[PDB]
Amino acid sequence: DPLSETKCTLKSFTVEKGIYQTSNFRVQPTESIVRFPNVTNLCPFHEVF
Amino acid sequence: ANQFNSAIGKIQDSLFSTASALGKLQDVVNHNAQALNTLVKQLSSKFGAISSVLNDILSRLDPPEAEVQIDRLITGRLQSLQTYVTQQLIRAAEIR
Amino acid sequence: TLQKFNGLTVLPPLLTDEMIAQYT
Amino acid sequence: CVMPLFNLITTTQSYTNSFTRGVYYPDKVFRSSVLHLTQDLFLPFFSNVTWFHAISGTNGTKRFDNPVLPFNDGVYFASTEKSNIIRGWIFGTTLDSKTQSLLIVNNATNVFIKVCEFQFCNDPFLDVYHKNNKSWMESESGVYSSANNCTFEYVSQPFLMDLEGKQGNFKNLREFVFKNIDGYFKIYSKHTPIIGRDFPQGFSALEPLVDLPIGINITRFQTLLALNRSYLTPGDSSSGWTAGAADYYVGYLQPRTFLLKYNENGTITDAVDCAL
Amino acid sequence: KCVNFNFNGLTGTGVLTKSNKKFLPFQQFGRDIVDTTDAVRDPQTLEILDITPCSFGGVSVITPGTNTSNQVAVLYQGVNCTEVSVAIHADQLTPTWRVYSTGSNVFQTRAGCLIGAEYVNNSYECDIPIGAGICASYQT
Amino acid sequence: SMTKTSVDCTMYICGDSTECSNLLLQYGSFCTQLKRALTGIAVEQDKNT
Ligand SMILES: *[C@@H]1O[C@H](CO)[C@@H](O[C@@H]2O[C@H](CO)[C@@H](O)[C@H](O)[C@H]2NC(C)=O)[C@H](O)[C@H]1NC(C)=O
Ligand SMILES: *[C@@H]1O[C@H](CO)[C@@H](O[C@@H]2O[C@H](CO)[C@@H](O)[C@H](O)[C@H]2NC(C)=O)[C@H](O)[C@H]1NC(C)=O
Ligand SMILES: *[C@@H]1O[C@H](CO)[C@@H](O)[C@H](O)[C@H]1NC(C)=O
Ligand SMILES: *[C@@H]1O[C@H](CO)[C@@H](O)[C@H](O)[C@H]1NC(C)=O
Ligand SMILES: *[C@@H]1O[C@H](CO)[C@@H](O)[C@H](O)[C@H]1NC(C)=O
Ligand SMILES: *[C@@H]1O[C@H](CO)[C@@H](O)[C@H](O)[C@H]1NC(C)=O
Repeated sequence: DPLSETKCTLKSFTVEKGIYQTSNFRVQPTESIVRFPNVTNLCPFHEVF
Repeated sequence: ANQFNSAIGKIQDSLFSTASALGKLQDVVNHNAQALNTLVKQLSSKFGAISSVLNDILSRLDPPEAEVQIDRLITGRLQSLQTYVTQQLIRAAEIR
Repeated sequence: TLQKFNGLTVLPPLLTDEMIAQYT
Repeated sequence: CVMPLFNLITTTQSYTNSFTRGVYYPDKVFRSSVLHLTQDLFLPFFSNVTWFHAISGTNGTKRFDNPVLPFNDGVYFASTEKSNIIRGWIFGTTLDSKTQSLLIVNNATNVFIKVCEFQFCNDPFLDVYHKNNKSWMESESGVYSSANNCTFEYVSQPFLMDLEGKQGNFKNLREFVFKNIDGYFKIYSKHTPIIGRDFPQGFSALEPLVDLPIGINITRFQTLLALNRSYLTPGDSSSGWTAGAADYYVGYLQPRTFLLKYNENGTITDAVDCAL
Repeated sequence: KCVNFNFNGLTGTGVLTKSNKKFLPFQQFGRDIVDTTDAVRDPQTLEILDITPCSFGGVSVITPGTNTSNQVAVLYQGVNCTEVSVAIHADQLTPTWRVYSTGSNVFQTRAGCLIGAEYVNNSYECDIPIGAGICASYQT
Repeated sequence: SMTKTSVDCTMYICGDSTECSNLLLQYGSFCTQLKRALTGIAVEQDKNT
């Protein structure tokens, strides 16, 4: 919870009255996407084989 | 009363047209903007590494070799951050 | 009258400009 | 390689001021209303470039100028003509079958780019003339005797380039920049109409056309010209090979620093040479 | 949506939105004044997309002192409560100790989103400075 | 007063890279000092005003 995390940040079990810059919050990515142009004239291995 | 009214009426023109003063606050704002811009532009410097992109180092070299490049980037960016914070502390002393 | 992309944030002053104007 | 006999005239290498031409986009990044300070291979402002001419006279003497030019690290090429007298280019080191050489030709609409060990002659040239007295067509017999051990072949771009007309002056300000960086041959180009007579004072960035992964040495280069079997100037009964008027300038790219000005649309509208 | 993208070897993370920016035919990706990527071209459909970094900021915990009480109010700095709520409902926030929101707890300070402190229309002297003219205190 | 700023060392230096932050951990509390300095500057700006 935030109070225990503040305790860890101050490295103490007692926290006085105040506002403490605890950590950084971040929204995490959901999925990873990848975009590349096209096949673009693939090699003719079938003719060789 | 008339002298004071005339003198207070010229204060609206002499504040900006004469230049001179009013440059201190704009100087402060511009200095802050310059400091932040330089800090965020230090992320584009290689510092002797292969590239300034962590993922570019990641997908080009093996872990043991990429350690040196990532550490070079870390040292460069830490030096940039320390410089920024020290300059901020000095400027904060002056503003105080 | 006159960065956020990478870890740099700007905190707002405690006294808004309205409060400074009231004090003045 | 068959070269007709002509009253050959030695090439005249005039020297002219380069003004503010030769600026090209350093990379593919888009910037909106920014002043980008970049160090790269640029043609210096107010630089001092060579000028050659290629024309056929009315007295029987035709200016046949095919010099030999170096490459160093980069090349700026400019051309003005009314009948596309400049066909293509050759790049290489020895220009023989011993080493691989790059060769670019524009055949009417389409364009060929090859990387082969060609065997060039003393005066290679293309044979542009009439077939069936009805068709204009080109032959490459006089270019290279043979092509052996080729590695890259490219045929594309069915574009005639000059198509708008000759309203002001030929609309044929052809500007090109050739660079060879870490194994890649880069060609930037720009077509500008000529509002005036020659070399107008103005600014226009050179967009990148072509990138080739050839990865071989380039140290020498030369341009290509072709001769038409008469039937060019009306009212002339002289049965001989003549060519139209053409002028072309050559510069060189030095490692400089520029301050390019990207407007809001992503194009470069002005530049500053940091050592002028 | 906050996604990781890889456009022709350019890797990054952010939310890609439809763009009114126009590129030159050859230009692939756009950079800002400080050389940070801001726009990309989709290689397939030639669309132009603007990247916005996935929302991030500081977290400030407001305590009335552990001996007085064990309650806290958490201030997510610089973001509006709608974004924090949406991220919570999609388990997206980096710190996973999400505070209880009763509908009357979420407040929108100009400093950010303050969750855990109820807003009173009165005005007292500042006790714990939250920012932008808003303060907090342990009262009844 | 002047603008009160704040920085996240992990974000700025080794943004969303696990084994960049892992090596950044070896530098110790080099980045708690920067956070404390910037916090002191911000509080001092409020005090000045
Ligand atoms: C930059 O591009 C914009 C957007 O296309 C141009 O603005 C248009 O200019 C044309 C010129 O014929 C007008 O007909 C349009 O109405 C304009 N559109 C808008 C939305 O303003 C602008 O001219 C271009 N600028 C330069 C210097 O090339
Ligand atoms: C890559 O291939 C895709 C295959 O779909 C191309 O997408 C088509 O693009 C054309 C031209 O704009 C559209 O008319 C079609 O509707 C698209 N197809 C689909 C299924 O949407 C795409 O253009 C190709 N990319 C390039 C750069 O050529
Ligand atoms: C161009 O080169 C010629 C030939 O040496 C020289 O006389 C002239 O001054 C040069 N011009 C410039 C601008 O360097
Ligand atoms: C060159 O262009 C002409 C005219 O279109 C065409 O007939 C000829 O086949 C082309 N030559 C080559 C080698 O493609
Ligand atoms: C060709 O280029 C390579 C790589 O730079 C160089 O070592 C070599 O000497 C060059 N050869 C010639 C003939 O210029
Ligand atoms: C956050 O949401 C509020 C409420 O809809 C809105 O007014 C504001 O523009 C949004 N963005 C920011 C940056 O505060």
